Amino acid sequence: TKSMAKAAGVKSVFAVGNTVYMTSFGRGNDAVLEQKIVDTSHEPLNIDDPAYQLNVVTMNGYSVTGHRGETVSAVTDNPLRRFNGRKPEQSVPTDMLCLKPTLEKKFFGKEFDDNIHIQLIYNILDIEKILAVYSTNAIYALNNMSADENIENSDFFMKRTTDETFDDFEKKKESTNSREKADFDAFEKFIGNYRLAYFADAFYVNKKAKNVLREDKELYSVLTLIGKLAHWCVASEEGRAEFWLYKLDELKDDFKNVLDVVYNRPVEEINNRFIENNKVNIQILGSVYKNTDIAELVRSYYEFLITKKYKNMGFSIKKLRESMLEGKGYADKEYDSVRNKLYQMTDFILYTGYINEDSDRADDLVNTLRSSLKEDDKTTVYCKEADYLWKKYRESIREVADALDGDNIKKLSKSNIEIQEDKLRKCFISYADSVSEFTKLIYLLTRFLSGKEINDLVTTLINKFDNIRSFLEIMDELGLDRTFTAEYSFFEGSTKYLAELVELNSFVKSCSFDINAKRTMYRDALDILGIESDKTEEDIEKMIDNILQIDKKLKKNNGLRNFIASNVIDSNRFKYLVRYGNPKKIRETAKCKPAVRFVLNEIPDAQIERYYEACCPCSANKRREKLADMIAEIKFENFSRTSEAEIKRKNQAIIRLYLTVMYIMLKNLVNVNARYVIAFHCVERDTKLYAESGLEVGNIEKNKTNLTMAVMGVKLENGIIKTEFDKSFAENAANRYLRNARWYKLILDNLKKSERAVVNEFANTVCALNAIRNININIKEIKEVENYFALYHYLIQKHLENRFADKKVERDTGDFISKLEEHKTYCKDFVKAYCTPFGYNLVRYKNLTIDGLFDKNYPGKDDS
RNA sequence: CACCCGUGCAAAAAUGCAGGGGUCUAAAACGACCUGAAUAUUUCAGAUCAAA
RNA sequence: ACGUUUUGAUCUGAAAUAUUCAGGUCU
Ligand SMILES: [Mg+2]
Repeated sequence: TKSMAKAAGVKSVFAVGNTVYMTSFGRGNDAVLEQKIVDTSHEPLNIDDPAYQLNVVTMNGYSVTGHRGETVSAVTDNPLRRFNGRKPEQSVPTDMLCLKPTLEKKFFGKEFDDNIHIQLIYNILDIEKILAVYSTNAIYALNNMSADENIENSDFFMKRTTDETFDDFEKKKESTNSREKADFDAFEKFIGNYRLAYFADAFYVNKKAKNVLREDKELYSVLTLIGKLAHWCVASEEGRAEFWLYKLDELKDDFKNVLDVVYNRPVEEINNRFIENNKVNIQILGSVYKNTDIAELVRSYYEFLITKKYKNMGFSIKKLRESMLEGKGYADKEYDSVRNKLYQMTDFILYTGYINEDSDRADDLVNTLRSSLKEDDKTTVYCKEADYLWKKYRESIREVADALDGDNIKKLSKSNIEIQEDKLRKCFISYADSVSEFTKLIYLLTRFLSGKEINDLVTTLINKFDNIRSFLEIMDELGLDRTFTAEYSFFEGSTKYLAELVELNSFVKSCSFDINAKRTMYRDALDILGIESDKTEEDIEKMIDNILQIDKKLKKNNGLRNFIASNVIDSNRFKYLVRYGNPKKIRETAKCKPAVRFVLNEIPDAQIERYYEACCPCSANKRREKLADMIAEIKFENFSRTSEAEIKRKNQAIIRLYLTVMYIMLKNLVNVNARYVIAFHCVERDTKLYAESGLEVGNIEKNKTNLTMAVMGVKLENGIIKTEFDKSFAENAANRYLRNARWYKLILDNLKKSERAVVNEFANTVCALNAIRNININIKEIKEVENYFALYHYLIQKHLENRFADKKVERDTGDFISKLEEHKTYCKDFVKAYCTPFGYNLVRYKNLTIDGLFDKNYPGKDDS
């Protein structure tokens, strides 16, 4: 649960050399430091405004007392006495991988004698553990635009590298090699693909406006640049290529020129056509003010609208105007085509209220709101304040409202601008020249993934570049060494990368479809749904032609031909699934009932009661299985009369829930796969780390378990392990995880029964995503799925035994395929056998092999 | 309902007590004023669509 | 042949709720 230290105000307890600093929470997540402690003699910094006083300063515990919030007193622990409790009891603590000195020399110049540096090293390593989950399912989406309906095992995107340009990859067209030629033919297949129009914000250039493809010069410049990033988050790539993203200024002329255009077209759409796109709105606001100048009006309207600097004021204007407009004249039925613009002009006029005129009323209001004894005062603090405020603005928003009828907005929208402002151009969100190549690269990463996880990419990169900056204002405040090595100096600019990415968070939206892609989006509807036609592929797009017949002039009374052109093309959930899953594969993925019936457990109770009532004319256990076997056998007509029409209505009303079960299932089986992408990156990362720590590891591309042996001193000698157990190995392991005997023991037990060859397949199964990229074959017999750890591993234990269906395997592994198939669930002992390569890191090894310990949200029970 | 660490206690190898951990995993950070983003419902208005 | 009235769907706009990620404040 809670930790009473950080509830008492102690941020972190740094230890340098002999003394022990101790920090606290600044404004936000920057660190002010409270007091150093040389032993039992504390010198307090930060004299005025203390965050906590210290009571009993022992040799081991630092009992503090804090007065932020309700005043709690907690005891912290001496970092110098860590690992030295029962033995001279004063030393700096190394990290539990016992790789702290190598990590310090590798990023900075030399070793150190603190732990302020190594808490910063584990936040520079950490932006691979949160960028391999958002760069894998952005390359899973691109691998499902092949639509191969087969065993898919290609390697197109991880083959890509920015070591070559386009013009020499162009020379692989007429190439002579039997594998280089196929890759350009794999590229010819991909630029001639029509499903690139799904990602039109990064593949289409605006040139009314008729946007078309990029050149082959630049489509290669996105697929390579998004392909190198996925290959960098899965593997080692010794040399400068390991330091790839940390020097993105080393890219060629092409890749900056594609980052400088994929970033400009949303930032020039929002600046170069701002007054044009708000011309109907600025002219209202000029008419209601008439005393300010319109050049600074569109400045303070721009800070209100999109930049959103000064919009946070501690009181919700979106609730404030509604207590103002409760029961007033603007709740009519006529204003409903106006409330898009009426409610944001009304909101803006209050925003200029609480800046220019009565800004002193706002601080009165915020201080009022922090004294809520109940909630009922809040609905009469605003309504009391709106009772004042409508007396001020009722003439003004009437002048707005009568100027917003059905035809004034037509005649206002046809005027010439002639506003010619340069006070506005100061506060523009800046273009692609004064923003870095990192921000432009993780911009282009957010052009391939959904809106729930743009907001988790470019806010966990707000946080990590702010928890790197805050350490660089402690060890720079304490005079410690800070200069990174010159081949790694990316993070001096983490003060401005925090400033670029906050600017990036202000305007990123989802990757917009284009208009002229209905015809290929409609084709990828009927094979999600299984409405296949017996005619050939070159003779069914004319069906797609004559139903759409362009944007939409669909025929009248055409039945299900134009049902699935009106609703399920323009629906939200379909736009998520066809950018994500394989189109012509995920109907027969949905045919397994117990995988589906699992997935709508964590689909909410208010969600299923919308669809149970849409299909049945009552308990949520048996309500869910009533329509889990309706999503599975969905049925549509091929390409009495009451029953055969009402079964269509119960198949057309489940079509949104079907289309979101196959999204949540087909996503969460690669958020689980990205746990093993992290692990197989953090094994090839620790190979070049432990090999420089004087630990003779050896090769790892032949055998992935070589690190977790060479950490624990065990070796093969004739093809298997004949170095069995005693006590003296556990004291000589090169890791603080493998010190204790039983955790050394059972990893040694599991390592002796895991062959080399099945791990090398499990290597390029989680990295090229082949466990789920052809999921429909691998899921065909489930007896029961209880959690996504089980559903992932049965999908990965079949893919082994699908390939080890002819090859010779030894008896220890060959038990597990029999244990896989005498049941139909996954084999809980086989799942720990090939998960060993990342078994040197014990807490990664336990949390990635037993469900219950796997998931943050779903805690369970250990194995023992 | 994890792993490591420290102190306290019984014991010889581990468990109890309360802790701490950004240097433990994907995972350091109370609470209540908001903001940005999207989830999912409900109500209203609207425009298409299917069927009766 | 041609218009209905309903029902059930999508979507867009507004409001209400709950969840999640992040930072803006404050004690
Ligand atoms: Mg960490």
